[PDB]
Formats: sequence, C-alpha cells, structure tokens
Amino acid sequence: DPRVTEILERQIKADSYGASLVDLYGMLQGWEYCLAVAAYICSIVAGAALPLMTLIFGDMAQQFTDYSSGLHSNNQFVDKIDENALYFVYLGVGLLVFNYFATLLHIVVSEIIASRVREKFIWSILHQNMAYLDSLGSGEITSSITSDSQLIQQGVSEKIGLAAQSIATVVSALTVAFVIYWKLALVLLSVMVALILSSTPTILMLMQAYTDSIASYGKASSVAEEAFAAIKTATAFGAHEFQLQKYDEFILESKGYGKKKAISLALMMGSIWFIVFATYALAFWQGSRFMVSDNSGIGKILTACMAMLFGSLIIGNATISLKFVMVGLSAASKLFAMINREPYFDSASDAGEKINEFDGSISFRNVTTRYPSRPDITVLSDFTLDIKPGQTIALVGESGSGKSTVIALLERFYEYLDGEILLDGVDLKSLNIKWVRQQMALVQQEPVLFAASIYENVCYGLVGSKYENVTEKVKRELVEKACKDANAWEFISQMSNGLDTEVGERGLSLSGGQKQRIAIARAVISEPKILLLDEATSALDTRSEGIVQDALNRLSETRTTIVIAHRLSTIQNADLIVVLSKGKIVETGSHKELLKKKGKYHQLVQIQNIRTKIQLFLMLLQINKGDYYLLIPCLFLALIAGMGFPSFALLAGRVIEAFQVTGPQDFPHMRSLINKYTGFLFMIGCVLLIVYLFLTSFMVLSSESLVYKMRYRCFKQYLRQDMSFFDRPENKVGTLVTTLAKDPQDIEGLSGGTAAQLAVSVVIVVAGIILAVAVNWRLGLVCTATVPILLGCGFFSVYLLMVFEERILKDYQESASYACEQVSALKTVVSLTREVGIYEKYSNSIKDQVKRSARSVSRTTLLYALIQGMNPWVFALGFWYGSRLLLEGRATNREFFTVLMAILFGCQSAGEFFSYAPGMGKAKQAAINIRQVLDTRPKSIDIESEDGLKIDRLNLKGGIELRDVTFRYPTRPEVPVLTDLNLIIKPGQYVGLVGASGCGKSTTVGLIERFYDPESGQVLLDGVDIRDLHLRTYREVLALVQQEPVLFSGSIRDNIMVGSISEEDMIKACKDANIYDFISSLPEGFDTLCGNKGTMLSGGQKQRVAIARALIRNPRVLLLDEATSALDSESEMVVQDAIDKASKGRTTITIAHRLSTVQNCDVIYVFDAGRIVESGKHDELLQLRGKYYDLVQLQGLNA
Ligand SMILES: COCC(CCO[C@H]1CC[C@@]2(C)C(=CC[C@H]3[C@@H]4C[C@@H]5O[C@]6(CC[C@@H](C)CO6)[C@@H](C)[C@@H]5[C@@]4(C)CC[C@@H]32)C1)COC
Repeated sequence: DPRVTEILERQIKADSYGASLVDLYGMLQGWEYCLAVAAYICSIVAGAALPLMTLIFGDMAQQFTDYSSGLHSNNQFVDKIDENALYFVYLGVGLLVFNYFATLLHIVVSEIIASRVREKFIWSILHQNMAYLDSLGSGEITSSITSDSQLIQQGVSEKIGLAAQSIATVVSALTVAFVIYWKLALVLLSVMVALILSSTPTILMLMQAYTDSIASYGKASSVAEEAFAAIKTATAFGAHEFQLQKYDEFILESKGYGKKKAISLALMMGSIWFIVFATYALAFWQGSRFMVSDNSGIGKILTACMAMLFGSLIIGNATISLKFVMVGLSAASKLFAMINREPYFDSASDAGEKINEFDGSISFRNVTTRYPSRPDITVLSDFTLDIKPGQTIALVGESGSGKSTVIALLERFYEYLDGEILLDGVDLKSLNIKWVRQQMALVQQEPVLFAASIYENVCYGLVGSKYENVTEKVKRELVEKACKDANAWEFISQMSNGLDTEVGERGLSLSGGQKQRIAIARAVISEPKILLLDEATSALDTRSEGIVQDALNRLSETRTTIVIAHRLSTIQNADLIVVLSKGKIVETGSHKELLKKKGKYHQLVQIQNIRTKIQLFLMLLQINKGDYYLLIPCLFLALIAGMGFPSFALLAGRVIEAFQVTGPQDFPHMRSLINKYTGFLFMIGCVLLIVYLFLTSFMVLSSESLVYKMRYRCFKQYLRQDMSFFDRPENKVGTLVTTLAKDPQDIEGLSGGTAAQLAVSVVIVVAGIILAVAVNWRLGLVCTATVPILLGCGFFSVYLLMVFEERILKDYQESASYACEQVSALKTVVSLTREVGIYEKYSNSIKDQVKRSARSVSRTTLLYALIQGMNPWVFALGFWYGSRLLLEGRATNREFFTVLMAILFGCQSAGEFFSYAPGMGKAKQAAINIRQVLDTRPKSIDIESEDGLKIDRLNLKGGIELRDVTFRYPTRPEVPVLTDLNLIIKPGQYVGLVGASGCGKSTTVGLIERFYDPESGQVLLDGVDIRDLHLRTYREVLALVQQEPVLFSGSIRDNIMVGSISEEDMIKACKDANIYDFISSLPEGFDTLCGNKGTMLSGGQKQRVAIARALIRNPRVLLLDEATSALDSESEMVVQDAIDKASKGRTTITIAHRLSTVQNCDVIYVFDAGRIVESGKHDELLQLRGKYYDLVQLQGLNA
C-alpha cells in the first residue's frame, strides 16, 4: 500500500518550478553570450546618452541669454551655437546607431532563447509517461506550445532592452542633474520624492479598485457561463430576465469600483501634472535664489530641471517593460516545470534489453494495476493469460470491465503495480521501451492521419524497422504492398495523384473506413510481431466495416494478436476468448466452449443478437446618449487644460528673459521678476491640477458607464437567440463567455482617459502652433513645419513597437501548428515511436525560422532607430535657425524660448496620446464585433417579439399534434431525425414515447417547446399552429423536465420559483414533488444555496426540485424528457412516484429510456428511423411481438 500509492503518485506528480532570468539566458551557448552582452551594453549606452540633450540645451540657453545681454560678440555666438548644434547632430547619430544595434541584438537573443525553450519543451512532452500527459490533456500542452513561448520571447525581447534603457536613462539623468548643480538637484529631488511618496495611497486605491472590478466581473462571467450552458432550461421556463438580472447585480458592482478607479486615476494624472509644474516653478525660483551667491546661470538651472524631469518621466515606460518581463517569467516557470519533470518511464534513453528473434509470445501473470487518476478503483485483478506465437486472443466484457487496460500495459502507457508480463520469457520492465513499442502495432478505435501525403503517412510506421533507411524506390514498393494487404489500393490507385495525395487539413477528405484502412497499412508495413486491435471497427458503419474487417482478418492470421471487440460477431474465429468483468477473468475458452457454459459470454451474445435485430463613433455615441451630461463639460475642461501649457510657455519665456543679468547689480530686479512669474507658474500648475482631476474623472466614469451598457445589452442579446444559435460550432459557451469578457471591455478604448488625452493633445498642439505664429511669425512657421515630424516620430515609435510585438506570434505559426497537430495525438505518435523524427522536423523548422525572422527584424529596426535619432536633429535645426534670427534682430530671447517651449515641448506631451493608439485597434475590432452582436436577430423564434395570438387559458385543452413533421438538425443537415411524423396527443393523455438510440424521440420536446421549427410540417396546440402563437405565453403553457436536472445558482426558493407563471403554490408544488420533507430537514428552509454544487444534493433530490419547479406553473402539457435516466434505483422509486402523481390531470408526453417508466402510459409510440412503427397500450404491443417486445426483452437481459 505505501508502495502502490507512491507509484500511483510518482506517475502523475507534477513538481513546481521557479524560473528566473538566469534560466532563460542559460539557453545561450558559446558565442551567443557575446550577443546578449553587446545588446545590454548598447541598450545601456543608448539610454544613458539620452539625457545629454539637457546638457546641450542648457548650454545653448546660456549662450542665448549671454548674447542677449551683450557679453560676447556675434562671432563667438555663432561659433558656440554651431559647435552645440554639431553636438546635437553627433548625439542623434549615436542614438540611431545604438538603438538599432540594441533592438536588433535583443530580438535575435530572444529568438535564440525561445527556440531552445521550444525544442526542450517538445522533447520533454513527447517523452512524458502517458498518465501525466492524460492529466494535462491537449489544451494545456497546445496552449503552452503556442501562447506560452510568445510570452517567453516578450520577456527577453526588446522589452527587457527598453526596461534596461529606461533604468539607464533615470540613472544618467540623476547623475547629470547632481554633477551640474547639486544644490538645486538635491532640492528638486527632495521635493519630488516627497510629492511621490505622498501619492502612494492613490496607487494602492487604483490597484484595489482594479482588483475589485476584476473579481466582480469574474462572478458575473460565472452567471453567464451557467446561463449559456443551461440555455435549454432557461428558454423553456422563460428564465431570461432572471439570468439577466443575476448578471446585472454583478456587473453593477464593477461599475461601483470603476468609480473609485476614476477618482484614483484622476488623482494620479493631477499629481503628475502638478509635480511637473511645481518642479519648474521651484527650479526657477530656487535657482534665482541661489544665483545671488553662486552666479550659476539659467543654463545650469535648466540643465538641472530638465534632467530631473527627464528621468522621472521616463519611469512610466520602464514599468510596462518590466511588467512584460515579469509576465514572461511566469510562463517560463510553467514551461520549465513541464521540461524538468522527469518521466516515470525512461523511454528517451537506450537502456534495456532487446530480444533477438522475437517470436511474439506474451505471458501475463497475476497482473494488477490501478490508474493514477482514481487510485481506489482496481481496473485489473490477478490477470493471468499465456499467449503463444500465432494465437488470437479476444478480450470481451461490459464497458468498465478493464479489457482496454491490457493494451495500455503492453504499450507501457501505464504501470502495473503487481504482477509480471513476459515477452518470450523476458520481463517487460527490463526491455527498451521504444523497442517494445516498435515490436507491436496499435490499431486504435479512432484512426489519426497527419497532414502529409499518404506515402508519408504509411511510411511513419517504418520507424525503427530494418526498412527505415533504404532506397526511396524500395520504400514505394513496400508502401504499395502494405496498401494492397490492407485493401487500400482500390481507393488510392483510383485517386488523382495516387500515393502522394495530401490528407488531413489539405488535399482530400477521407471517410472513416478509408482512414482506418490507411492506419491498418501503416501498422502492417513494419511487419509487427504483435498486433493490438483496440476496437478498430467500433467507429465505422455497416457498409465500410466489411472491408476493414477483411483486412484485419488477413493481418491477424499470422501475428500474435490481442483483439478488443465491441461487435462480438467478428471474433467467432478467435483462438481463445477471455471474458472480463470488474477486472477479473470470469471465464475463458473457445467460442463453442463458452456458449455451452450458459455464462456471461452467452448473455453478451444474446444482447448483441437482439440489438442487431433492432466610422463607428456614432454607434457607441448613440448607445451612450445618457452620459452627455458628463461629456459636454469635458470639452470645456479639455480646452482649459489645453490653454495651460501654452501659458506655461509664455511664463517660461518671460523667466528666461528675466535671467538676462549682466552682474550682481541686476540681481534685485531679476529676483523680483522671478518671484512675480513663479507665482503665476504655480497658480497655473494648480488650475490644471483641478482641471485634470475633473476631466479624467468624468471621462473614466463615462467609459465605465459605456462598458456596463455594452455588457448588459450584449448579455440581453445573447439570451434572445433561438436554440439553433447555441448549437453552432462558433457559438460555444466558452466562446460566448470569452466574447462577453473581452469585447465590452476592449470597446473602452474609445472613451475615458484615452479620449480625454486625445482632446487635450489636439487643443495643446493647436494652441501651441497658434501661439508660436502669433509671438513670432518667422519662427512660428519653421517650427510649425517640425510639428508633423515630431508627431510622426512619436506615433511611429509606438507603431513599430506594436509591429515588433505582433511579429512574435505571427512568425511562429507554421511550426506551432505542426507541433499542436503532433501533440493532439500523443498515443499514436508514441505508439509509432515518432518522437525523434517529429523533434528533428520541428527543430529544423524553428532553426530556419530564426534566420528568416532576423532579416525582417534587421530591416524594420533601421526605421525604428532613425525615428529614435530624429529628435536631436530637430533640436539642432531649431536652435541654429533661432540663433540666426536672433542675430538678424528678427527674434528675441523671450520670443525664441516661448516658441520653443510651446512647439517642441507641447508636441512631446501630446505624444502621450499615441501611447493609447494600440487600444484604438482593439477598440475598433471590438466595436465591429459588438455592432454584429447587437444586430443579430433570430429568423422566426423571437422570445422578445410581442406579435402573435394569445392562448386563452379558459378554452385551453392541451392537445398536441405533429402533422407531417420533417426535421433535420441544422448542425448536421445530412442526417434526418424525424421524417413525415404524424402524432396526435389527446387532451389529458399520458402518452409515452419509446425507441432505440438515434430514433429521434427526444426531438419531440424540442419541437413542442419550439426550440426549433420543422422544415416541413405543422405542430399544433388545440388546433392552432404554434408558429402563429405568442411565444412567451405558449411556453408558459408548457413545462419541461429534463434528463440531467439543472439548478441555477441561488436559494431553493429562487430556483423553484423560476417556473412561476405569476407563496402558497410554491409550498403546494414542493409537497407534490415529494421534496418538502427534505427541504424542511435542511438547516435553513427554502434558502439553501444549491449553486456550483453548493450542497450537492442527490440526483433524486435535484430531480424532485426540478419537478416542483415545473409544477408551480400548473402546466397544461408536462414534458418529461427522460427524467429518470441518471438516477439510482432507490431514488428512482420516489422520483417516479412524484412523476406519476404529477401526470394526473394534464397532458403528459414521456420520452423513456427505461421501459418501466412507460409501463402505465395510456398510449405508447415506438420510434424507428424517425417514424412511428407501433402504437397502442402495453399489452397490445407485447402481443404484436415486434420492436417493443425486442426492447423489453433487451431491458430484461441487461438487468
Ligand atoms: C494602466 O492600468 C493598468 C492596469 C492596472 C495597473 O495598476 C497600476 C499599477 C501601478 C502603475 C504601474 C500603474 C499606473 C501608473 C504607474 C505610475 C506612474 C507614476 O509616474 C511616476 C514617475 C513620474 C512622476 C512625475 C510621477 O510618478 C511614478 C512614481 C508612478 C508610477 C510609475 C507608479 C506605478 C503605476 C497601473 C493593469 O492592466 C492589465
């Protein structure tokens, strides 16, 4: 026991891992560490060289101020301005070169690292034991292959380079500010740190508001999950407003937290735009104060102030880059946990023996095993079977007996705790696992063909064989012989291309028989010694089964086969038959020897014989008409927030003019002017604080209101669709839930802080351009020509970063699809021992992809680096032209610096809107999606249409008539379910419908509830076609009890009152359903929460609750769609008692699986091929000795 539990856990145990940047960068080998080192050096250099514009700008400001005061001649002014302009040009060239190299090398390093990670992950997954792989499923592996490697790239991509660059920019800016002027640098740093630590509660408030909103929608998404999954019940009982209200009570909490988010974001914006203005004001004021004792200068004051603001305002890009780094370190932890986990079986290694001249004899001895998923159920107990070369065993039994476990043990998919399996006398636990899998040939129930030619598909079976490395000409002969031995040449030679025809997602689309015949050829081409047929023909049809069975019989006549069959008629010629029940060999023997024994095999063959006998702005603007009271003041607020910066420009120009001292004699006047202008600078820096607070608050409130409206209307629109909408493949529950989660949240990109920043940006740019033209027309025209350049650079930087982000996922699609295809089926790949070939092909593919992507990245990085280097060139040109104008007398120091601050610096602040450009693509795709969703309507079955006759309850009888009803499910329209059905149910009749699987009796409920409309026919209620009746009232007439009871989350009172057409009736119906006593037994009364398995009541109790729910409305037509199919025999008694009690006094249509429920029905209708075959009472159908007799005999035999 301590050993078997250890084995069953070590089979499935999954260790936890913590990945750091060391693990990611350890995939670089040899000369690829120089690439990473050079990338980081270039990033650091290009980040540290950026705050030198502050040095050159301060020097140029000092030169302009000194010349305007007449401290040097024209020639010296020209010389110094030219030299400083060249310094700008050199800085721009250096920024270009280093940005290019840093970005290119970072991207290349990320490509290399992720290629190594992908190779390692695929090599691990392909060699894990099948117990662990079945634990994860395919979804966990396919997701890890496609969207968890992209995150690992982004972690080590140019994002980490930008994070390092930004940290270097902060360090270099602080270093510049301290060296040039530590007195003012220290003062500014202290004040800014005090104003940043003070705004710490606001950041906590924002993060709490985001967490609360995410949690509240998480709860709301759960209500949507149940509503779409349980959509048949909701439509049948009209619980559309109930589920919509449940959703609304949770998407209103998100709006309340969005309010707090609005205040917090407004506070953060106001604090930032107050810190900047207070830093300018304090820098100028305290630099004028210090200057009367240091003679430092406006140049040094500007250098210090600009350096401090530079480093502080570069922090925001660093945070998103570090978020990107940390997101890719969480995925790295998962992938490295899945890589470093060592498998239970060492199938990768070459250890183990290899039997020479393997005859094929197998000898099981006392074999006992458990699956790791369920360590209490024993799926095989004391299995003993000695198989000789050439024999044909045939394991049979009921489902769950454990016949299929033998094949899993022989292929080393799972581990047998106790026993012994000997291949020609050699233990199975001491053999090379891949060799053992090569000696066998697993023909599975579902054939899996890979997207390749038929020749390649059949050649996949040659792995490890002696024919693996031979001439291609010989291989084609072998494939032809194998396809002829498998009865596959008849449809391959008839093909267009023949053996080279593509299959799978390309080329031709085969049938089940043809795919199974190609799988048989693939299995037989290797000349296996053991054949493992695992219900090969269980998934085929009557016509196609013959050819595949002939092929299998031809194959099994020589090899040591182990056939697992569900059609017992195909194994009559087996050399031995083993009957398994609950994991034990109940009896064994030949076909004749077992029939005479009157045993389990006889019952199985009897059952088999009996069965054989049988522009989008205006859209959202119109939707959010109610929020205008918030967006009308926002225009005025944005206009004021826009006048702000072009008045800081005027005051800054006047301050720079006031710093035109010629000696300590002019210091009192300079101090007076600096105080007078710094007062106004601080007053303006406080007005914009309030303006930004109000504007951002109002805009974020509007955005949250729009998101709430989108969610509410989208959920309301999903509930209006007919049942033909929800059974489409693209309207899955998990897809609709995801769409609700994403699109009403992505549409927020066209409102809120983004729209506020858009308005503020355009106003700021327009006001700055107008100010530059008005102050000096000769200087406001040239500097206007640079506004397109600066704005284009600011936009295209973000655009190219988006391009870099998207290339990561766009490039690795072919190889990811190939890997996901070969990982969708691990059992077939592992059976063929195709790990090595798949890994080689995948490794070659991604190695080629690295080189293919490096070139395109090198092409784009040139434009990115040029855009990065443009800015110092614009500065140089502007300063040179300004100096020339100021020499000619056509400009002034005040006018030049006012124009410069406004134009250049205003375009810098308004480029923050371009950081919201990535959202505007999502916010347009989501707008298109929401427009499509909000406009879709059901063709005829509209629950929210008020047209149609109303059913008068006084004259209602309850007569249902299906007149010549023909119906096909629109998802599968080639398979008719009901054909020319004629069925009349008299009022008060307890009609029961019975039949075999696929007869289509359950479609009667769908037609009566009007889930679907019949293609040709007429369903009538009291002589009125239900297509001409009011849908809500009509469905209020009917009631429905389903096979699997569904109870919505909430109290028992809420669930049972879902089917309330209009407190006494509730108690009366709860007593009539034999559930009132159980409810009274509960600690609370009808307030017990049975949601998400809150109390997990018994199936009988949940069915009785559903019966009471259907019974409150007092229906005229009670539909019981196999109510007692999933109930225990003890609870079935009370449930059937409740059903019989409820069936009195109303029309009752009872679809039945167990024929005992329909025993006392007034009329019984037998279904076959969608048409009524027999009809009448129980005794008459028994006397007719027809299909009903066969069904009751089958029920008796099944027991
Ligand atoms: C945007 O919303 C994203 C959302 C929720 C994230 O919550 C917040 C977590 C803190 C974070 C990263 C956020 C916004 C601005 C960020 C701040 C800007 C400020 O700038 C500085 C420097 C410059 C100074 C002038 C002001 O203060 C920093 C100290 C401040 C800052 C870097 C501190 C961290 C802030 C988002 C998650 O979405 C998946």
